[PDB]
Amino acid sequence: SVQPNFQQDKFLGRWFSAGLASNSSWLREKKAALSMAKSVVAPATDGGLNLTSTFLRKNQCETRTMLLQPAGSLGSYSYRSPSTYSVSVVETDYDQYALLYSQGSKGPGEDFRMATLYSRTQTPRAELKEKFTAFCKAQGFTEDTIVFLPQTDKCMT
Ligand SMILES: CCCCCCCC/C=C\CCCCCCCC(=O)O
Ligand SMILES: CCCCCCCCCCCCCCCC(=O)O
Repeated sequence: SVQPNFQQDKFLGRWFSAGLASNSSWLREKKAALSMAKSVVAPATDGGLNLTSTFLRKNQCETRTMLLQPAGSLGSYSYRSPSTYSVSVVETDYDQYALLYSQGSKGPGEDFRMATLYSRTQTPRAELKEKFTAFCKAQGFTEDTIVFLPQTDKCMT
């Protein structure tokens, strides 16, 4: 589902990529080879969101931006990889955590599913990890595919 009464303005700003579950071994392995710093959520010129991710790969800071186009329900977006993917904010309290769920909506990407835990703080919090694990299990992810991403304190400004 999608967060009821979703308020995009309260969702903006700095988030940390704390947890990930995916059914793609290729994707999990790619993510495991890097360390996340922060992500920034900001309104895009198209009415959706820009998600700008900063991370460390081989001790170099890198940034990548993804355009999340509005998908016609608040909290629901579409991403086209330069397959198309639905991206939903399933649950958030805005000031501590957000649970996102993505899956392919067109093309061979339809095989793809991913849950993401974002946190307003970088430091792990057991209750948030439990919430994420419960969500991933409910969405059919196996335990072994529910992982908590290595963080970095670099790249932060
Ligand atoms: C601009 C191309 C996509 C970059 C995505 C940026 C957010 C994640 C940062 C780098 C992780 C690299 C993993 C390769 C793409 C995975 C995309 C994803 O499923 O989140
Ligand atoms: C931010 C959500 C959108 C996701 C951005 C790209 C993620 C798709 C990567 C696909 C990798 C594997 C291809 C799908 C087949 C599979 O499920 O194994």
